[PDB]
Amino acid sequence: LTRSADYLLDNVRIGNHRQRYDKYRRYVLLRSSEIFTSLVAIYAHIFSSYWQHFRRFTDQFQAPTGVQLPTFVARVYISTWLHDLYCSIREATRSISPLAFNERYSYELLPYSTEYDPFLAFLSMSIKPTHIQHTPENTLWIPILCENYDWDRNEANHNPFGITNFTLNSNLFYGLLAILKERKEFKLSTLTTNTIGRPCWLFDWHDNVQVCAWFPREANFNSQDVTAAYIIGVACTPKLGPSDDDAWKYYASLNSVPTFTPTEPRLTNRRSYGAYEVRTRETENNYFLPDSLLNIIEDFTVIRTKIRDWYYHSRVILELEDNSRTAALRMFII
Amino acid sequence: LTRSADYLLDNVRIGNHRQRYDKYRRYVLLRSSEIFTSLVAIYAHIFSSYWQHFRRFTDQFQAPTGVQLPTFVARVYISTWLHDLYCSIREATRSISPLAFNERYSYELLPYSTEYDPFLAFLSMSIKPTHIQHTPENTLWIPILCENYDWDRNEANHNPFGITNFTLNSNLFYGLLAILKERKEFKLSTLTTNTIGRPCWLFDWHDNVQVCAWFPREANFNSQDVTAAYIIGVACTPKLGPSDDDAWKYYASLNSVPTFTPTEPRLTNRRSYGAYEVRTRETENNYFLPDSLLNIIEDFTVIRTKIRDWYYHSRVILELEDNSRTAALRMFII
Amino acid sequence: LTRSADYLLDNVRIGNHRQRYDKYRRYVLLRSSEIFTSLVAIYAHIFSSYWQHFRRFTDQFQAPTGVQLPTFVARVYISTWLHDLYCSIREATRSISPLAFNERYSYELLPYSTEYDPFLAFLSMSIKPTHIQHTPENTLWIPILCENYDWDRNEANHNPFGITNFTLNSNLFYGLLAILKERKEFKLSTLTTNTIGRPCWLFDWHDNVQVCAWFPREANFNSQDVTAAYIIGVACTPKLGPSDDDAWKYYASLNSVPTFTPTEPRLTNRRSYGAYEVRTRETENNYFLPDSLLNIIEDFTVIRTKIRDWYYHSRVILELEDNSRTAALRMFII
Amino acid sequence: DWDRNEANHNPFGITNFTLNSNLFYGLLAILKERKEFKLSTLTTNTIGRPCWLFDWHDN
Amino acid sequence: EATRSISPLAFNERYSYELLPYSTEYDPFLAFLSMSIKPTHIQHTPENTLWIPILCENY
Repeated sequence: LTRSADYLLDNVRIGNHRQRYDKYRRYVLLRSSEIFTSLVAIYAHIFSSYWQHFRRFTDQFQAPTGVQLPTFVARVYISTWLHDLYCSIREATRSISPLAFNERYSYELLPYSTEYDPFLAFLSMSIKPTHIQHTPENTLWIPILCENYDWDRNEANHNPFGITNFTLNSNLFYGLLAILKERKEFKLSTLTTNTIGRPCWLFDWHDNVQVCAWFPREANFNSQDVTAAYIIGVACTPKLGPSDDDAWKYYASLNSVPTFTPTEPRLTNRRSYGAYEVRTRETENNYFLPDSLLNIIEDFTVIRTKIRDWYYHSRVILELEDNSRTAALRMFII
Repeated sequence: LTRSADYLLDNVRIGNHRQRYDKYRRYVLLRSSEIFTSLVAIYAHIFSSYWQHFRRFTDQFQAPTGVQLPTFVARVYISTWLHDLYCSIREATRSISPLAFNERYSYELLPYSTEYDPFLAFLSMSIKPTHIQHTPENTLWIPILCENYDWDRNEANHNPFGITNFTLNSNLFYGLLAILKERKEFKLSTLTTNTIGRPCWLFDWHDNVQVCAWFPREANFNSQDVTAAYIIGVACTPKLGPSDDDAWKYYASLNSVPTFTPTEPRLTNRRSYGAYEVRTRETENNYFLPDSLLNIIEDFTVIRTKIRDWYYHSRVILELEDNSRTAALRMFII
Repeated sequence: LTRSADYLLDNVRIGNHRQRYDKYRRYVLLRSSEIFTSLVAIYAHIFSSYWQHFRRFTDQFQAPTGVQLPTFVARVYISTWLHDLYCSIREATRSISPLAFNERYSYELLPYSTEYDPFLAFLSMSIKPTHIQHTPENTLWIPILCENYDWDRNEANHNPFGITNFTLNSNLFYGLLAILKERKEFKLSTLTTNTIGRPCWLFDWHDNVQVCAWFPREANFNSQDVTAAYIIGVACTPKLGPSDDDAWKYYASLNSVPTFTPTEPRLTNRRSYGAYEVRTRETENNYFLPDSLLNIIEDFTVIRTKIRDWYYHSRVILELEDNSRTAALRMFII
Repeated sequence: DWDRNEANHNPFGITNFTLNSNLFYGLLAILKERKEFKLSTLTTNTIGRPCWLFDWHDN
Repeated sequence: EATRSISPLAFNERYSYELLPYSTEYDPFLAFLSMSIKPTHIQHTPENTLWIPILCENY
């Protein structure tokens, strides 16, 4: 049947057409406030179990209000790492997708370090513009640290993102790096200069520990990424996976039944399925009606439309007509 | 710049798309009445210069009213050749374009001869479904002998086309073939079994000897086809070439100026040109008006639209957007 | 059938006749201001991607208005390239078609630069007296930047063509050329001194993305010209392809039905076809009747004529007489 | 008396002077393809010959 | 002709009018100033300059 397929490919009848190019850019806004908190919390623990090695250097600095010195040192460390992560993503988007550079990462920062611990170096390597394959849309997800930044040059006042306890301190940072360098307990890693990251930061986090992948495991991730997502015990992005929405139910007041994972009945039927599924419910407290529906009630002293957007991986048949069908059949059965 | 082109071809941005397949079928109605007359006239001349060899065999038959015996013999010869040409085209369209077989050539005839003179054999080889390349539409022209046929089995009454002096005669034909076979003056040729013809029959014939090709000479014809069209001193098909139509001019009565090949002025400008051009004029004697225009005159006691159909060889750019432009430029200048 | 062909060719009976010579010169006016804006917009982004090398160089200049500085740099760059493109077309017309040199390109200018980025050095090579083969007219198209050229010697106010934001700045241009030369990310190629261009600037740009080639792909273009047409994301010339239009429809009030892709009922049947077709519809909402129907209705309170210009690739038969037909048949079948 | 529109172009004062690029280039193609007509390229020399300087007298 | 290969802008603004020279031979000194009075280049001054000699403003 390959002769018939070549006939249908020379005359351009069948194909592999797509409306969207291969590494289609998508901005996704990072948390950077939950990540910061959890990273500070998990690094203060590693700092306090080795505090004899940092106690004499950090006696010159003072923690702001009631912060313990390990927590303050971890805050400075993580704030500097985030500062440099901005620059990592900026220099990664300059090369690939130069338009996201121009419209999201035009402002230039200089990085404070080229050397962090192995895990922060891994996260620097991973939170670049990740490439996701075999989903309906071949995509390049680009992390956005903030929609607006509020730059300024004062180092002790710089808070380029909306993080509460973001603290930059050069003396502390470089003394701390020197300590980590000379202590044989602690490892350090040079930040790589790759341009495509890993999907460690892209999983969907639900109410339980129900963290789930909306992309295939083959060609995307390899469970070192699941480990990197595990160490950051919070969601890194909003929920990006598909869902099979039901129809809205209406109630007069707050008299709705509780949500049943025992599967209270959904109005419509099911259309799309996954190997793993999470069922949620979205309540809306103050919804009056569509204003056209209000007009209808007033005229009462019904027609209903809905736009469906089907999305696919490609378009396989481009031009169909019975002459080509008959030819491609004849060249197979005669 | 080939890297940028491969980038624009993997992401399907540029291409070679066409809405019509490669050997697109087109029925064109043959004359078959002018061809018959001119072929009879040019074969009666070759028969009368060798009449000593046909005089004793043809004394048993009688020409109908006032026809000379060479003309009658040529009529029988050409009528049988046309009968067999029907079958040639039918068996050619069976294989390629089996749908034109089903809808134009379903009726089965049996051919009388597999052997004609070299020129009628050449014409049998040439008036099959010709393939024309490098015109805007890659086409397969299929000759139609008649729109309706009026079959019947009586051999002496069979006139499967609308030809006046179409005469079938088996005894005459086979004696004549035997004579042509044993006379060393006359050659005979076995009809080939090809399926694609030659464009000998497809040229456009104008008022003068202005016979002109609406297709390139390279890959189409080679001046043996011009010779075969020359020997048939009439048009084989209607005029199939393109023309740059002007706007209509209006006159009250027949007071129009004569047509000037000295180029009386045309209303609109020119859009399309050829290396050869023939200018004609189309008079229409009884044209009242569009009925909407008559309604407008009555309402008088203006808006004008026109559908333009642009036709091309292919579609070269399929999906354009500035991200791909910038990428394909960056990968050439950086 | 070659002896008869040779005999008909020794006499001027048949041949390959055309009314236009081989590279028939046709002037075609470039857009020159849509191209300008498209190129400025595509190059401002490239410059902004590496703006850390132009932010100090451009501190000496001031942008005319709210136009950003990368757009200013790109505008000066593209204006200089257009200025030099005039000169490159001028030197190409000197070796090919000296008549175009005498009528359209007599004014002498030396180019600002002989080095440009690989893309503008590619369009410099392409936008030239290009040659199109295997279309009805064998044409050499000559690009025209402007009809009247409005020259000037003071290069601050110099705007030869009628481009809006055209700006010549030798200080800016030569500083920018030094920057592009010393930088390792920017590459510069010298302009090639060829005479014949490429069809990268002649495709027809239609409604949505429908860019379509009105000429064969064989011997004309090779998908690198489609890439150059792609990076210039606009039309370079007006519509030059064939069109099969029908009669005019008339309307009293603006009740004109919108041009439906459902294929609004065309009046006349189609004559010429292509592999790819685009259907449009032009309007004239105040058209006055052509002074003849006005006469007719005035003496009321019609004869129609039309000039057709049938264009062809060649004329194949030059002189048709019965004696040569019979001689060509006789040397074939005897 | 120069001119750029080569239809009305008559630089010198010749009476029946006519420039036609269509005619000229078609005729050049004819003379080139025909085997009886020969065409030579113009030589780029500087000094000419006296073929145009003799004195033409009565008979 | 020197401004044509170096700084075509000086050719466009100041040296567009075409003249052919009377001579290509002069005594060794005027053939030296011919070689010298040209678009000269000066280095290691605050401005790296190409000076273009102008015989007259309006010609």
